[PDB]
Amino acid sequence: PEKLRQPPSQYLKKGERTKKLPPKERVIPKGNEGLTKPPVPKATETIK
Amino acid sequence: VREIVHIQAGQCGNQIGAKFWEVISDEHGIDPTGSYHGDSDLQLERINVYYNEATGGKYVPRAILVDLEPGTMDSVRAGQFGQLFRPDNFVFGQSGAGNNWAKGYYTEGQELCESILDVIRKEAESCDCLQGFQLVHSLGGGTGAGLGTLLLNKLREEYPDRILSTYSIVPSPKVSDTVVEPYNCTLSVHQLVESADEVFCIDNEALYDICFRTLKLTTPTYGDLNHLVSMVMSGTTCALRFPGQLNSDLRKLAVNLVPFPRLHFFIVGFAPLTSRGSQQYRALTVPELTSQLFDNKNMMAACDPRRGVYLTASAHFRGRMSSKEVDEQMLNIQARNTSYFVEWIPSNVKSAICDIPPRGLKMAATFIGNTTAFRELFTRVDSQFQKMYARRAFIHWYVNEGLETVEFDEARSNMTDLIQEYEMYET
Amino acid sequence: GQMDTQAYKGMTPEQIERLKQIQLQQIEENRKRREAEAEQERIDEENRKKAARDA
Amino acid sequence: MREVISIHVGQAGVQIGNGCWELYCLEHGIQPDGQLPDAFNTFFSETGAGKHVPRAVFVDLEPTVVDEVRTGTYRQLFHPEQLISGKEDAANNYARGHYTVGKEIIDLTLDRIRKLADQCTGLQGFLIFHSFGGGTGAGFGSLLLERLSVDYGKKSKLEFTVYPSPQVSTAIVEPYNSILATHSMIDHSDCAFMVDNEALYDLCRRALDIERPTYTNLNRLIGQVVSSLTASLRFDGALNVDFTEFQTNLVPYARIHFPICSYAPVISAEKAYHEQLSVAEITNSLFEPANMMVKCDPRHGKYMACTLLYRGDVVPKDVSAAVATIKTKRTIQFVDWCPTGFKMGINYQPPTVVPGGDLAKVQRAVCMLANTTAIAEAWSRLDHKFDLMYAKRAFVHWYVGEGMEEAEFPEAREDLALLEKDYDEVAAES
Amino acid sequence: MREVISIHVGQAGVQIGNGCWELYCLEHGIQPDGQLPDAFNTFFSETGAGKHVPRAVFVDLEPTVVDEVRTGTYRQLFHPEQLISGKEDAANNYARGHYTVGKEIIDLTLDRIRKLADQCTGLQGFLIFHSFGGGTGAGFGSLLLERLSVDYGKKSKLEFTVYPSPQVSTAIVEPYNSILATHSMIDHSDCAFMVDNEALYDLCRRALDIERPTYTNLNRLIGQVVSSLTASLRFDGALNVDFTEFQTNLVPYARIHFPICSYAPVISAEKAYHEQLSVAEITNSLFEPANMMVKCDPRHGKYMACTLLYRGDVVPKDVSAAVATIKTKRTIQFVDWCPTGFKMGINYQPPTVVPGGDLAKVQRAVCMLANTTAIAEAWSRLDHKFDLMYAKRAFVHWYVGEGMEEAEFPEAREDLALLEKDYDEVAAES
Ligand SMILES: Nc1nc2c(ncn2[C@@H]2O[C@H](COP(=O)(O)OP(=O)(O)OP(=O)(O)O)[C@@H](O)[C@H]2O)c(=O)[nH]1
Ligand SMILES: Nc1nc2c(ncn2[C@@H]2O[C@H](COP(=O)(O)OP(=O)(O)OP(=O)(O)O)[C@@H](O)[C@H]2O)c(=O)[nH]1
Ligand SMILES: Nc1nc2c(ncn2[C@@H]2O[C@H](COP(=O)(O)OP(=O)(O)O)[C@@H](O)[C@H]2O)c(=O)[nH]1
Ligand SMILES: [Mg+2]
Ligand SMILES: [Mg+2]
Repeated sequence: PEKLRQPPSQYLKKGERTKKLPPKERVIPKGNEGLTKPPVPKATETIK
Repeated sequence: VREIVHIQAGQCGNQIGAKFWEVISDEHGIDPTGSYHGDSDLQLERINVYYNEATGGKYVPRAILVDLEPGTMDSVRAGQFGQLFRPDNFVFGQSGAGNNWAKGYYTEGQELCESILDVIRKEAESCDCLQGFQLVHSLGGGTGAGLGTLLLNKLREEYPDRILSTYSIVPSPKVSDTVVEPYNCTLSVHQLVESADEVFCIDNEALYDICFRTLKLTTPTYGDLNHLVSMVMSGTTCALRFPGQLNSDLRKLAVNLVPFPRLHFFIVGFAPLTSRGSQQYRALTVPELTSQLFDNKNMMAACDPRRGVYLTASAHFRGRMSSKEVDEQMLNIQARNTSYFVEWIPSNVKSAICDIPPRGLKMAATFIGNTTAFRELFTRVDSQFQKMYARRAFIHWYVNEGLETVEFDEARSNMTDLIQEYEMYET
Repeated sequence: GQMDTQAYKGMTPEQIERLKQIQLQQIEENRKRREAEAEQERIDEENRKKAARDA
Repeated sequence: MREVISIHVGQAGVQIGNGCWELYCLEHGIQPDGQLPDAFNTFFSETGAGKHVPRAVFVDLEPTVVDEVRTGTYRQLFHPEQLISGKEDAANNYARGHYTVGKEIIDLTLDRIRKLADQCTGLQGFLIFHSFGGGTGAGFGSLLLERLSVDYGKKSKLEFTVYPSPQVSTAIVEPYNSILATHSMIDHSDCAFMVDNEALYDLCRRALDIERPTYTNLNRLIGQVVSSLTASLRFDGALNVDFTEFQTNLVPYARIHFPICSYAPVISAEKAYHEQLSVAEITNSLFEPANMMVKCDPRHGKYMACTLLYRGDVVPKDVSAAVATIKTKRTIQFVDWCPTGFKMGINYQPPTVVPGGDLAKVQRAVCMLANTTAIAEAWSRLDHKFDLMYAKRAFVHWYVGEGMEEAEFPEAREDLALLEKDYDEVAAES
Repeated sequence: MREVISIHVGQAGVQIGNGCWELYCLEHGIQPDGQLPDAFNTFFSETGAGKHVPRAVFVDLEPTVVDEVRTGTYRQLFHPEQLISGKEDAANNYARGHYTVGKEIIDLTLDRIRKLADQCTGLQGFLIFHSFGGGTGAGFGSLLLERLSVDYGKKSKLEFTVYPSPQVSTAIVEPYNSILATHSMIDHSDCAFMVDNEALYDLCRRALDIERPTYTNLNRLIGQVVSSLTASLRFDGALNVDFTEFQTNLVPYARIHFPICSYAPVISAEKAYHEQLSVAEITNSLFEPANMMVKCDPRHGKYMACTLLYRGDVVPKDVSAAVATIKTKRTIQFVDWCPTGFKMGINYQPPTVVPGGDLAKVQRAVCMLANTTAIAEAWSRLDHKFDLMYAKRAFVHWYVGEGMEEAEFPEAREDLALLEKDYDEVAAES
């Protein structure tokens, strides 16, 4: 029982339990190499 | 197997909870002696959500009743369904309530908190699984507002994962039953914001307005007003107890409706509420329920949604019905009144369907919504608080119990920021 | 090959079967109309009388 | 003999599944107990005795949907092991169904699917069902596919998924789940079919004459398509088409696999009695935008190779005249580099109708799958909805707390953006 | 002709033997009193007239467990000289059951077993049962084996012992007793099989559908393996394996003898309705980590040579196809040396069922014994548990007070390290 008791001096201050999500600065996304399936060949790159 | 533990605090909590078990007992079909005498096999599928079985065919609810004085408890047991509860779950003190928050939180709360937690420990760890707790209390009082929040902190510390759904009654704007409510509500909100997952706000005046306008009850009593609340708490958990075409339990509701950790206060409403003579005119269709739920008068909280803007909305439908008809209405109501919805969240309306409706009612609906209109209700309690606080009013009663004056300033500041937080997301 | 020729005596079973399933569907929706009207209206008739007369 | 294995994920997958197997047992002539009052080997196994067992696995993270089958009439047909149920669902959260709760049950299911593949001597592919908006459908569906890709390699993993509708929506977080799952399906799936509820919602009201449908009617319409697709492997036909032939003919490149669906005739019993519904008639109805199972009009885009499946009376003579006519139609476009553009299949067994059935017994019917650039319309709508939510960080906290690193949100943005660039580049002509 | 002697020590051994001799009596057709209403004589002696007596010796230092048999139904079957009981148990103390109290009964016991060996003209092995954690199973069992090593020499001695579970434990001093008996077992035993209660508990709940098993259910499972193991000497078969053939094939070295065991099919009646359970399926079920009766993962390490035993209408071809399929499993690791890796046996007598039983009446079954390096995982548990206790000298006073010298504690620790070295050296790359 001694551990449960909460004195008045330990009143719940704001932000103790509501954590905030950090603002997400980011790395450049690894776009086209993220997939093992090769990209389509383009229209202008046709063999003559 | 998603068991839920039920906790009742104070005069408001015990009377609401006692009527709540009358509703469930008839839905599942439990005789007041505690034995099953029902009519369908579907009732026994998932009675484990709320009940335990004593060997002998007697079912016992997972209910714990908490009070500082035993006056209201003995009034409950003398009721018809009072024999149902386990005698050892009645946990009470032997001192006056005081209608005081600090006295309930610090003086009498610490003594009873030791016994209440272990009674919770008995029911919480006796089942195969536990989804979350269920608290019923009022904010204007001293026991439910003060002792209820104390248990809420301990429940969070021991059981962080579980969903701490609470149902609260908010003090009324015109006449409210306690002088010191602005102090009690302001302190209670501080604990509710940081600890609880979901909070529902009920105002007594709306219940009076609903009964007088819609049901045409010439003399509504507190049994009938508490009957309306029992429908909503029954509606939310009905997805757990019965099969449906689209299941939506408590955790689905919290994820969809809550966009940010602190904005989770909710308003509720129930349809169909049929006037005793208007029934001969009302052909009960799916669009008919849609008209009632989004109608501003049906709302159980005295905050007008039209004065604010909606963030999220959810509707539950009970009964065998077309899935197309429900989905079309959700699109129809959203596009018709776009002025009350936020642009940067499309598809603001969540929907669900359940198979088995309440007895007699061939279909029924439940609504839960979140809006910036809650700024109306907080500005009221803040304005009353400041003028009562600017001069040292009744404060000396709380300080004599031991509460430091810095707690109020911390409490009001957190309340003030949540008002601003609703303001900024309206843009 | 283009030998749905059985239709010389095969589509007649089909169309006669089409007729019997047509009647079955209309029986099913007809009885559903009768089931709905009694349930929804006349159980409500008791709710009206009891609530009003007890009041 | 030759086998196909079915996996059903989520509420949509499961309750689609019971409708499909209700259709198949009635089609083959098997009682719900599995006994009899052929092509059984494709979908069923002989346990000994006169009893058969489906080649299916039902997976969900909550027991309500699975327990309906467990107490239902069909409970005796299924093996108790095939019905796998979790403890608590993903709450429509992709991260919860992928990282925290999904990994608690992934290895249990992977044993059971592999164990079923032992009995399938001539296995040639899988069928996998999803609902994109669901947490388990999207979250666990990604984890299942990634593991299944390395477990079996070069085996055709065919998918059939419910794309979120352009306007009808039941989940607020729905755009979040769909885009994250887009990366997983594009690399690992061999081919995945798209359908949306809203098109089925309109089709079942207009063509079929139903005033107010439920999920039950739509799941039966899906079952007809799967029956038509698999009928070539099961029963005799003038032109057989295996799973591999579909894969080669439909998709020009790896990243452009996604087809769309269509079916004809869809007609009420009292209206089907009125007309004869020849081969040319049913072929003409397939190409009207009204009949698409995905609510995107092909006329904004162009057609690549299309596959036609005929189940009924039809035999090649009138097929050639019909496709020749459809080529003359100037309301239908084709990309210049696909002059042939067609693959035709013909089977003799007519469709099977159901007690309480929504449809009549038409003596001939046709099923259609086409690859078109009109599907890019659906991706643009999903892309815009996601950016509105993510600009103000409307729901990031729920996904981050359940194990996801937020850097995966922009990565899922680029993979969809890259896919949109591929379809429009392919749509060009020289 | 050929005879086997079964010895039961402690509570665990005699309680298992109660179920075993139940199973033997029903299988051969002998009433519990020893009369009739072949291979009888490999386990029983024909006393004359028409009565039979088992070849077994029951010993425990306390009379409660034995007196249950003396008052039980089987009291008429046994010869009272065989039932040996002490006065007070070893109190789970190794020193007590080996030096102080074990000496009281050791020479009385050795006369009875030797007297039983005179009637066995063609004896070929012994069957000895232990529980490592118990004082009598370890303290007295170690003493018994040491004498039997010099008495009989190189007659093969096989053991069936219950190893302490990874997490389930009923005695605090359990780690202390196991290590001390490990020194005695490794030198004297010809080959000792491993079982543990924790894996049998999980097996008895999943495969056999039992909510809450007892020691009774687990004891019948072990009897089936021994019945399958000894069935080669009893009944006809296409491929016979003697005890010596088991001995040479399974062990490549002297200190690497410890195998693990498996059995298939273990199925309930209402599940076998859905499964044919042919040779291919039962062979596959053996190698899953779930079916191992010691809770160690074979995927964790490598396999050495395995031995397979079949009981039923099994054709030698289907055996070869099953073994060929197993070698294709890349999840199964074999050592480069021993590419052969297998010995197969076929016998015609199907398994026997028991009234009040838990198993199904399957027409064929397979028993699996394998040598693997994964058991080093189990020894790592016992080593770590011992070090924490001995670091602070948690229970040394009890053992020293009963005559035990402290110097034995590090020496027994020394051997287990050497045994742990031996397995990894062999498990290392060629
Ligand atoms: N066509 C069709 N669509 C369905 C059906 N049932 C559900 N859906 C769609 O599925 C989506 C809902 O997600 P769920 O079915 O619950 O998928 P889930 O992965 O199980 O989601 P969780 O319950 O959180 O695990 C909605 O968008 C529905 O439109 C059905 O019976 N037929
Ligand atoms: N499988 C199985 N294990 C048993 C049974 N009875 C006892 N055991 C095991 O025996 C282990 C301990 O050995 P003891 O029961 O003390 O037997 P003991 O060797 O005679 O030891 P003492 O009684 O002190 O002389 C426990 O861990 C049990 O798991 C049984 O009936 N079946
Ligand atoms: N809906 C409802 N409200 C009640 C009931 N009884 C009391 N209240 C309200 O609860 C508020 C505070 O009640 P209070 O006596 O302080 O409850 P306490 O928490 O036990 O102290 C008052 O404003 C009452 O209007 C009831 O039976 N039903
Ligand atoms: Mg699910
Ligand atoms: Mg003993």
